Amino acid sequence: APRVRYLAGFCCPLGGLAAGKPRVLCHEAEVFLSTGSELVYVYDQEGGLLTAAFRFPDQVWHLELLAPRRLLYALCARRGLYCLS
Amino acid sequence: MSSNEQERLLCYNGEVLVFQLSKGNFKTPILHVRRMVFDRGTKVFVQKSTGFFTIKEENSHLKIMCCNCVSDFRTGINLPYIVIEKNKKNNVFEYFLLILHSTNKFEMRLSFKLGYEMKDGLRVLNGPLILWRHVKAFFFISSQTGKVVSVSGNFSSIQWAGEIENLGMVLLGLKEDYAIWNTKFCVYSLESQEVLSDIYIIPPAYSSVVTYVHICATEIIKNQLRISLIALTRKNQLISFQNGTPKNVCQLPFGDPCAVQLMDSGGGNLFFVVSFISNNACAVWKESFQVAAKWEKLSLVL
Amino acid sequence: CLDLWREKNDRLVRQAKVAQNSGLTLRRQQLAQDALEGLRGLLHSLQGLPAAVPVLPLELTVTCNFIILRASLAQGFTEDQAQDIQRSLERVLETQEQGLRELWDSVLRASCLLPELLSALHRL
Repeated sequence: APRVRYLAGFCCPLGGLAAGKPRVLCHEAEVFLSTGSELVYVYDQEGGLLTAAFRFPDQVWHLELLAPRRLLYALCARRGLYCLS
Repeated sequence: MSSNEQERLLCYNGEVLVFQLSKGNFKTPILHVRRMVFDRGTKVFVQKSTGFFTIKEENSHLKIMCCNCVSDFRTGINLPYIVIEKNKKNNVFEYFLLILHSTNKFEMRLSFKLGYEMKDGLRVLNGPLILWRHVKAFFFISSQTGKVVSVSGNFSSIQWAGEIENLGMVLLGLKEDYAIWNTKFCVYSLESQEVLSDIYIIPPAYSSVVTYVHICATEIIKNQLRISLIALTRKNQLISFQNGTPKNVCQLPFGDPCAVQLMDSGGGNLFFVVSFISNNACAVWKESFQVAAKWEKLSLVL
Repeated sequence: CLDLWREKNDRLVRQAKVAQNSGLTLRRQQLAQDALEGLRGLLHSLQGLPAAVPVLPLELTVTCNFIILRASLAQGFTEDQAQDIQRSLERVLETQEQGLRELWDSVLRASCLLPELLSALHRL
């Protein structure tokens, strides 16, 4: 019935979030997310609960994924690139 | 309401939440949750989940002080909270803070173990922080700390509070005549830190009448900053501000307003929803301050 | 702020006079009923403050212009205008209730103390 479903809610400052930097990637079912803050979330669709959260220092700016390698590339601000399994 | 055999409402992600104290008897009352969702076919609220939380220490006087949705400092996830006063009648009051997760499970965060009774100046802030008030002794206790800090600055009122970009946490307020730059109103970076601005808040003339404040936007030109803040007043006015410059005044129908919130509702159809103590509410337009709706008797607004 | 209110007042008076000189039957009423609501809003903005001795020479002026423009458009008077007058006089007294007679008596004694706003009181 509902054309929209809210399955999570995140901390944000006044006005709203700054554009550009937040990223969202749907792998097969799960969804990887960053909000231009120090966290990256995994949400297991069919479950509104998160799978895991990852604290990066120096807020994330961009994400990429490899499904065959099962790898998440993440870019920090003044630090470099991390590659998590 | 705040008592045994009384409840309180809330709202979370398009589904309403209800919290009730219900006496166990077989034993302390048990805090019961019912989250309801609008059906849209039957035009009624259907239950989709519930959740019980057990209380120990068989003493009376359980009281629901406050409830809303704030955040978790660890995860940065918006989750709803409850404050529960546990009064053993021994001039001791626990004041538990509890958080609900998406599994409809509770989590204690603050035991908070006070001696005296807490009153009017209750607020809750992003990292699960409580901010309370007696005789002009403002105090606050955070998760991540576990410690009852006192506010170093001597304030009268704390009209607004919350986090701002690059600063982390903030209280408006005052300490103790038509010039924009004077402002009479100290921002305060929490944890007894610097005032951080006394430059471009509301003028001192207005400063006597305002009884509630709600910030809409904060930009940072240099070491100073620029805030657009709505106020509302003893003389039933809704006022906008921009760099201390009063613009766009509205004259409310009813009297003695308590709070103001913002409803987006489409493309540019932005409304300020004003509540009052008279159990009524208005909705004024944005972009042209002009009253749009005048509902009445209004037990609650969401 | 006082400069902003003054400038809005002057802007609105000038719009009114522009419509008075120029303008046709529709455009006159358009600019006029714009200026009138502007002066309403400015009265409300000034009436949101408690007493304000330094404001009164602007408040009395604004209510005078409001009355004049209201009455000239309506082509007549009403009792709402006497209420406006009563409100401004209540303000002048609050700086320093019963009826217009005693109000005027006390107000004119309070002005014969020589706070200089007689150029607005005489217009009222």
